[PDB]
Amino acid sequence: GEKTFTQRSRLFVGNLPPDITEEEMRKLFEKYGKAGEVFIHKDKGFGFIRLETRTLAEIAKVELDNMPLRGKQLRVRFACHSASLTVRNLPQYVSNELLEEAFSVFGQVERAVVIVDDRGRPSGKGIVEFSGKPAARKALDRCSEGSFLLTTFPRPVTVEPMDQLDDEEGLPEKLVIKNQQFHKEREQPPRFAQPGSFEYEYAMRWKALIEMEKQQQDQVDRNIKEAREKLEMEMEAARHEH
Amino acid sequence: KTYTQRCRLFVGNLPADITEDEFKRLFAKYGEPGEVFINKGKGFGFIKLESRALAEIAKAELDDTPMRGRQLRVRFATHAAALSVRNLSPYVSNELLEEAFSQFGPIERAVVIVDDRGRSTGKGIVEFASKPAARKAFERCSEGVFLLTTTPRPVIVEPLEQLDDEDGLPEKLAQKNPMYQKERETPPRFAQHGTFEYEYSQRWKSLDEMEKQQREQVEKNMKDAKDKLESEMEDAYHE
Ligand SMILES: [Mg+2]
Ligand SMILES: [Mg+2]
Repeated sequence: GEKTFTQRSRLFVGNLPPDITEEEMRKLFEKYGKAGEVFIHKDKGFGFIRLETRTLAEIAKVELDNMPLRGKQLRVRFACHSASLTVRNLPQYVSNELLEEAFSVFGQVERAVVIVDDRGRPSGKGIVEFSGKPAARKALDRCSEGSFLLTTFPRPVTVEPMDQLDDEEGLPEKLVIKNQQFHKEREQPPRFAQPGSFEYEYAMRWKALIEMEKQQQDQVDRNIKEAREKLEMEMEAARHEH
Repeated sequence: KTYTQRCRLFVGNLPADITEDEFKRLFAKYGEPGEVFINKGKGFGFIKLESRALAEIAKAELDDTPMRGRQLRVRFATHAAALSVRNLSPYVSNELLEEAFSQFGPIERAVVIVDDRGRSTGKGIVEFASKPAARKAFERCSEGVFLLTTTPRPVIVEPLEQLDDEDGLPEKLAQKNPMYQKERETPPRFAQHGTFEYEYSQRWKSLDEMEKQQREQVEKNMKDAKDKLESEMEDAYHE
């Protein structure tokens, strides 16, 4: 069981021929069933196409990612989510479906996921993707001004905009801005710094700062755990009343 | 190139009477099967495919395909030799990262993670062909100082922390714990003013505000320290 014509099945198609038509692009993705939202930018050579299911979009992406057409090699990638939110400070005992139910009060939720580790235990963060931007704006606003509780325990969740990161295409060398700082940084190739050299001293002092920052961050963790446990005891003590 | 650890697919929720040839028959259309392992007991197995492209289609085509009452779970197998590199110069590309770490062993993939605007987040991922190569890379960059650019900022290699943000924690699995059902007794709501919930949820908001205040101050402290270091080195370079 899946949801159809969601933003997660919407593909960005770049490096198109300049004379491309809506019918020409619909014939390209003919194999992958019917298409919905079809956008095409006359100049710049790019557009969007929404396929019925995410599995169909995943197949179309791999089968056409660098397929050459009219001399140019196409660029097929998943389009960025305009209504994605990150939810932290999740309760212990949470689920994807609990988030889908909770955030559905703000608008149509396309997908909600509880981020888990290699052992299946939640990491404390979650993702909530809405159908459209105003529903995500409503959730962001209401959850900051009010206290959104998902479970019996009265611990409000933290709802923030999603910081979208690309760990797939990343930063290719062709895309790096070749400015003065770039050429300065590239004068020296990757190497191990020699003990007693200027670079060695500098790098060891940098390592010291990176380690000092980790110790300072560990201290914040200690302060919040100590304060959290004081509040958790007070909450447990107050329940014995009224 | 062919049959890398990036082509290894994990399949969970396999039926009880699963055979090695039966598991191979599932992925018959995706060319010749590679290394196939099955833990008949715990109901899971692994299968390597010729290419990451074939593996991606197989994952897409089977991620929730039912097989004898069971809803199969097909995901890419966890990379045993994956490392996280941080403190990267914004001028280190995926290609430069690969060239740099290739001196430790053969590399399957090296990526520099970028933000919503394509700018280097200062972090990357290096997936090695072998676990001892990743161990060699981790040991040498921690013992010594590894520099990728002219600026002497050392790369901070750590073993990669793998997080799942596609499958997640579904209700069918979460509701197995009776404490999840006890917690779901109250539905998601907004803490109403003048209740036990409103009083204490305000205290959590203040504690969260303090956590924010502290974390922002730590990054400010680190910023002035990196600036002070940069300034103290310009004076020391002139001997
Ligand atoms: Mg290069
Ligand atoms: Mg799955």
